[PDB]
Amino acid sequence: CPFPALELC
Amino acid sequence: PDFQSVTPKEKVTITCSANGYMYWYQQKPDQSPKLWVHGTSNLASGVPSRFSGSGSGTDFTLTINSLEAEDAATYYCHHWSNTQWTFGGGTKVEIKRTVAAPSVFIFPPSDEQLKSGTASVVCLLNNFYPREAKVQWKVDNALQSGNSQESVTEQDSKDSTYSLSSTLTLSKADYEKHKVYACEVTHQGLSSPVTKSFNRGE
Amino acid sequence: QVQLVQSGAEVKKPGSSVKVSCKASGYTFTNYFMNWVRQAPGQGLEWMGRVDPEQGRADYAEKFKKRVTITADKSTSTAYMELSSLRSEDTAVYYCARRAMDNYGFAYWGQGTLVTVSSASTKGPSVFPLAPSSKSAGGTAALGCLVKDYFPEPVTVSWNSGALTSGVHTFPAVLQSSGLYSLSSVVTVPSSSLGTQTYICNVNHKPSNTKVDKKVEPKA
Repeated sequence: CPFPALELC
Repeated sequence: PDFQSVTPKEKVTITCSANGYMYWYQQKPDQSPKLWVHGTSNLASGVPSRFSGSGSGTDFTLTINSLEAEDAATYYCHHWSNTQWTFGGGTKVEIKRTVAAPSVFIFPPSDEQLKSGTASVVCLLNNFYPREAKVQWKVDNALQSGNSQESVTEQDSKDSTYSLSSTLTLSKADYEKHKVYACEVTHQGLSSPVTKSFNRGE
Repeated sequence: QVQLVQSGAEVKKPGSSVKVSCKASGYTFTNYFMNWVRQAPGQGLEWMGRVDPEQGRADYAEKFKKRVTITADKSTSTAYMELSSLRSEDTAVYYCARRAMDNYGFAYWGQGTLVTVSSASTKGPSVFPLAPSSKSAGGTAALGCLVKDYFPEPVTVSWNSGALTSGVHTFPAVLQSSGLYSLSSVVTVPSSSLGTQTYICNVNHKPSNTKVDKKVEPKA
């Protein structure tokens, strides 16, 4: 996943 | 790991360069990091209001207004770039105080140690500031290089000084070949270098 | 009451593997990534990777794309990091970390797991006096103990069974070329006490069950 937090994946 | 000395009640600004949101951490020895700043300028929970985060362009900063003793720590920045987190190198903030000269001591190897074929010769530099000091070993007035190791304490909680040990390691055979063992110390607080010495066997 | 509790320290030989655990409590385990962070002795923090406990998916930092396997067990709320083909430069404290509730910073950290990688074998120290100089007083004398050639860390040193604490400096251990550690502990005392007062350094190396009580006296 290319995002800093799981809620953005 | 950068090193910064700060007089209590003075101001320091730490810069972290990088190409959205910056985070900062405080860490003390033998502890886990604590989140300190989030979203570049928002203080984390329980963080004193004398800390402030900011950023513009590629330059992000952590400022400590009116530094207190408890602010002596290593600080890290942290950001998301591309597909991973990156931490910056730490900045270790220490307490600045008046210059204090080391008290210097030299110790010969024990008879107990010598009976098994090695000689450790020890030089102690006690309770000095700042941390920078130079130890030179001399054996019958020949400068030594490559056969010593040193260790330094953390800053004392009460007097903000450091201490340092230097150990010269020789074989017994080599130790027995020479008479005069000398530790020469240079430090900002010493007007000229201080030498402590002993004659082998005295 | 978010808590992250890691497994204990491990001393490892090169070529071995270690699997560190991180037990999570106080929140819904699947709601957040579990991150892993490395900190080599006296060096900076480094992000290694993370696992999505809902789907099992992991992401690895560029520097950690080999020999690192990060997983999670939903049923025990436990994340793991397996380090394979260990090397001396893998010596570090490893942390698990969870983000804040209301921001993406790492608010919650485990206590850390020390992994030491060395070819050295368990070995107890020798303890030698740093005898007070005959030229003392001024008024203050220094004395100590050299605790030499042990593995692994740590040793503990006290003076006079804990009664003497004032003026004590116990230095960080240095790693010797042999792969063994050495450490000095020193204390400053009144010169006038040297003919009268007994000074003993109490040394313990639990990994080898070595306990030494070394009396330190003026050399005659």
